[PDB]
Amino acid sequence: TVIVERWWKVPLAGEGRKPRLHRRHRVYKLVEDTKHRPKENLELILTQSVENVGVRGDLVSVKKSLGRNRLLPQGLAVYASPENKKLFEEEKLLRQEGKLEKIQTKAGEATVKFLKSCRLEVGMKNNVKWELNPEIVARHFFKNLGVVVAPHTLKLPEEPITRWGEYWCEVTVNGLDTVRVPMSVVNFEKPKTKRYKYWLAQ
Amino acid sequence: KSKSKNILVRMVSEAGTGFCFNTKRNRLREKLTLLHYDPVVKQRVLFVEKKKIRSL
Amino acid sequence: TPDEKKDEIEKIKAYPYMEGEPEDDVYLKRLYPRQIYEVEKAVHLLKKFQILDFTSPKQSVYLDLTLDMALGKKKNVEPFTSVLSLPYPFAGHEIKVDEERENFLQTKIATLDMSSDQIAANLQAVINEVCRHRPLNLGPFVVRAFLRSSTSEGLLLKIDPLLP
Amino acid sequence: LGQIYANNDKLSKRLKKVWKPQLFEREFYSEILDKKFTVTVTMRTLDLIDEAYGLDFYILKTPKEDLCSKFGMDLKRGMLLRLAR
RNA sequence: GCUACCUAAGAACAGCUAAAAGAGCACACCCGUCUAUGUAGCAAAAUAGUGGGAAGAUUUAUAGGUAGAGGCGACAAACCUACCGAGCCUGGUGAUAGCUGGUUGUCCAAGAUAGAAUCUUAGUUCAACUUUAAAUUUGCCCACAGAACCCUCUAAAUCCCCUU
RNA sequence: CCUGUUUACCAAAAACAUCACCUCUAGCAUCACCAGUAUUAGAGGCACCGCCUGCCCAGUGACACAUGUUUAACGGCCGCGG
RNA sequence: AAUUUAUUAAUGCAAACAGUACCUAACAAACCCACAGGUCCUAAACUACCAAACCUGCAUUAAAAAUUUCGGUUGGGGCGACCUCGGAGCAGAACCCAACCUCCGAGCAGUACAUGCUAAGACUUCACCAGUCAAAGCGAACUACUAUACUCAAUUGAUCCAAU
RNA sequence: AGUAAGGUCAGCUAAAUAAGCUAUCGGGCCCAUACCCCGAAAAUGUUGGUUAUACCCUUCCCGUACUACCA
Ligand SMILES: [K+]
Ligand SMILES: [K+]
Ligand SMILES: [K+]
Ligand SMILES: [K+]
Ligand SMILES: [K+]
Ligand SMILES: [K+]
Ligand SMILES: [Mg+2]
Ligand SMILES: [Mg+2]
Ligand SMILES: [Mg+2]
Ligand SMILES: [Mg+2]
Ligand SMILES: [Mg+2]
Ligand SMILES: [Mg+2]
Ligand SMILES: [Mg+2]
Ligand SMILES: [Mg+2]
Ligand SMILES: [Mg+2]
Ligand SMILES: [Mg+2]
Ligand SMILES: [Mg+2]
Ligand SMILES: [Mg+2]
Ligand SMILES: [Mg+2]
Ligand SMILES: [Mg+2]
Ligand SMILES: [Mg+2]
Ligand SMILES: [Mg+2]
Ligand SMILES: [Mg+2]
Ligand SMILES: [Mg+2]
Ligand SMILES: [Mg+2]
Ligand SMILES: [Mg+2]
Ligand SMILES: [Mg+2]
Ligand SMILES: [Mg+2]
Ligand SMILES: [Mg+2]
Ligand SMILES: [Mg+2]
Ligand SMILES: [Mg+2]
Ligand SMILES: [Mg+2]
Ligand SMILES: [Mg+2]
Ligand SMILES: [Mg+2]
Ligand SMILES: [Mg+2]
Ligand SMILES: [Mg+2]
Ligand SMILES: [Mg+2]
Ligand SMILES: [Mg+2]
Ligand SMILES: [Mg+2]
Ligand SMILES: [Mg+2]
Ligand SMILES: [Mg+2]
Ligand SMILES: [Mg+2]
Ligand SMILES: [Mg+2]
Ligand SMILES: [Mg+2]
Ligand SMILES: [Mg+2]
Ligand SMILES: [Mg+2]
Ligand SMILES: [Mg+2]
Ligand SMILES: [Mg+2]
Repeated sequence: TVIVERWWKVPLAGEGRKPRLHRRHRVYKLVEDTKHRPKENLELILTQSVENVGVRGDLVSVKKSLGRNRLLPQGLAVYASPENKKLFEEEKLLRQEGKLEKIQTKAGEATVKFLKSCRLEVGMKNNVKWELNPEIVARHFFKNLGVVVAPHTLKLPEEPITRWGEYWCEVTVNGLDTVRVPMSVVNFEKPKTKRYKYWLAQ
Repeated sequence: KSKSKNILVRMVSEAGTGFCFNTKRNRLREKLTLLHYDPVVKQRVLFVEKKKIRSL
Repeated sequence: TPDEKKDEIEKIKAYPYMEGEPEDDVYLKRLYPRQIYEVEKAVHLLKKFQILDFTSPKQSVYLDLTLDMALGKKKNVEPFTSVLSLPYPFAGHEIKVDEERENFLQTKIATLDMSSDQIAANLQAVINEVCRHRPLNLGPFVVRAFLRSSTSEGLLLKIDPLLP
Repeated sequence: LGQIYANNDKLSKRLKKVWKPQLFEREFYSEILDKKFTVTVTMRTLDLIDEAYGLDFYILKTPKEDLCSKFGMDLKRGMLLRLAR
């Protein structure tokens, strides 16, 4: 929106009288064009689960381009009106009372999606005898896969591992979604050595 | 116009009264420190050159 | 003030960080900012990673400090090397400077088997030692701290209380 | 439709200047009419609809002097007729 | 509806030479070189004679197109309804003009005036002069005394000035 | 050069146009150019033909970018003493 | 020539619009391990590229234009010269007095830092604007200082406006 | 008739510590000349004024340059 103001002062017209406009009052100076203002986010309430925005019932502030073109037209989100806000607020209150969420927070859904398609390389050093426990396994998630996993959430196959091979790890997110990820026990290599041998050569 | 030998400078009182007067000095000499009468204190006090006004 | 150097210092200050573990028990490191701050917990965690990633008990903890060794005035300061012996030297040590002058320094602090209190005391001496080049209060000198062992990743130490 | 001074100086020439809104083509769905319309709108129209929480609210809430569109008033009559009947 | 150029579809060009022709001679036809006449004329561009072209970039009838901040132009600043350095009509418009012309009954009276500023010396504004009314008091003419040294004209005079 | 054209109403000419020659721009379609396609089309100079069109890119302009290029573009093409 | 980019075109940013890429350089000196490799002497932290044109806004460079003007004096105008200020002659003695008349100069410099403030009465470049001289008084200086509105001829520029 | 501008080694240019080049003189080179090599010498048009001078101003003189138009 183009906003302009008159160079010349318009004489007062009084109560119930239209102002008298001379031809010099047509002279305008640009005050501000609103298209150059910084863009503001749009407040919406999600109805479905989005890959990165969030899940149903979450107040998300997204770009106006994203909300007006993708979320609103496809029904993924609705306006955060006071009526809509109260509805979803009551919805989550009933879900808490009924213990029927099983939907995960904004971060939890992304973790599950990553954990569905991933493989962990548990580098174990050959020289020193090693026994795999959920505390050790969760360490490799932070290093290799970059996932912070609570030690208690991990469920090892309960068979002690002292030899290199293939196993499975069960990962549970928020006590709701249980993900069984592949496990590959390979001889440990230093990351500076490993990156030189494979990434640099190929 | 190309010639330039003197400049016009402002002398400000050292008494802190804010009284100032303009004087003419040679461009190639050091800043002036003159004993000039200050109306606010009603006695002669030291004045120190602060800023050049123009070129004479 | 070079544009590239000032922007990088602006960007590192703008890196998000959070206190404490998130509500989710299992979460990606990409989804949440850094969480581990305490030096005492960092030393314990570095020893913990030694047990989990089976390695030698004694490890050189090469602390990396993202020190703002510039932007005192419009003219940035120049690198030097202030040598001060630590209260608990590992078995005067020079404070090296980056070849690329990217304002990060790699200096060994203490062995892994050393007690956390001794390691923390050594860290405090280094903080005063590195700031000795430009002890002026006009501009900040420390931005981020990353305490890493030889076989572990760094942790964003909460160095702000330890700055004075 | 107005006049401007060159370099914003009143001692310079007085030139003719016309400011035109940036027009965009957008598709809007009306819940009451159960139909989608391809309507030429500006960025301001999107903000007003967003502040009204929907096209249907925006058409009904906006007065005639603020809509500034015969099509907008025609949309209002269609929605009002369905609600009335 | 003139003219400039263009569009659609028409028309005209005898005879002779050569027979090939933006070829020659030469009617119709087109043009207007030279001279005389004419100059309120027959004519707001003509008449008479003499000339240029006359199968071609020709001439020409009809309808249409390009419109003035423009058109069109084998550039002559051509031509665009007799007057085009850019039409015409209406309106703004009772344009403006320091410039020119004009400015209507009777009678009497006073009345000719250093300069300064000015894109100003064809004009204005302020002084000066002139006019009217009013206030109250000296105005003019002038006796001595008095008003410069430097310097070649040792000028005619002036200023001041009571008396009258 | 020629035929031709021009100031209807004081100039018909050596002026303009012209075949020829040369420079510049453009790789392309459904209203001009054109229902065309670089042996083309448009913007210009000069003026058939014949012999020729010499030297100059510092400045100006245009073009091209790393220097630069171009005069059939605007234009220019020397002194003093013996 | 001054003023302007309204217009057109090109470019840049913003607006609007698609999303897509994913950051690696050890090396055991000692030791361990049948390998493959490990331990010790760093394994941190931390991202990137392209959204087509169209439209709109704001800039920039061009093109093509628009608006307006083209000073005076002057032995006619043009050309040349001149345009403000001061001294001298013309103008011999109060003042004043011209010529594109005869001559010489000025657009500063130097010394002070009370060249502080204030105030009778006057002069005045023929108006105005502007300019000039001043007793007393206040405050200083001063009982050596031709000391009290510097020396000097001109030695310069109104209003609006801008800087503070 | 007006106006502009220039006057510098013998010559021609540059700089105003008035230099370089050629010319000039002396020597060497060469049977000889020239080239060459070494070394020397050589000037502000003039008038006066510019603190004092020079590059400046100005007097005068030679040469140069442009303009001299409209009815
Ligand atoms: K007739
Ligand atoms: K017609
Ligand atoms: K006049
Ligand atoms: K003829
Ligand atoms: K060139
Ligand atoms: K005369
Ligand atoms: Mg009223
Ligand atoms: Mg009105
Ligand atoms: Mg035809
Ligand atoms: Mg015939
Ligand atoms: Mg013929
Ligand atoms: Mg006819
Ligand atoms: Mg004809
Ligand atoms: Mg014939
Ligand atoms: Mg018409
Ligand atoms: Mg014709
Ligand atoms: Mg002509
Ligand atoms: Mg002519
Ligand atoms: Mg007519
Ligand atoms: Mg009149
Ligand atoms: Mg007039
Ligand atoms: Mg009388
Ligand atoms: Mg004036
Ligand atoms: Mg007069
Ligand atoms: Mg008298
Ligand atoms: Mg008397
Ligand atoms: Mg013919
Ligand atoms: Mg004629
Ligand atoms: Mg004709
Ligand atoms: Mg004729
Ligand atoms: Mg010709
Ligand atoms: Mg061609
Ligand atoms: Mg010609
Ligand atoms: Mg030829
Ligand atoms: Mg040639
Ligand atoms: Mg060149
Ligand atoms: Mg304009
Ligand atoms: Mg644009
Ligand atoms: Mg106007
Ligand atoms: Mg003027
Ligand atoms: Mg004139
Ligand atoms: Mg005149
Ligand atoms: Mg004359
Ligand atoms: Mg002249
Ligand atoms: Mg006298
Ligand atoms: Mg007199
Ligand atoms: Mg007077
Ligand atoms: Mg006194």
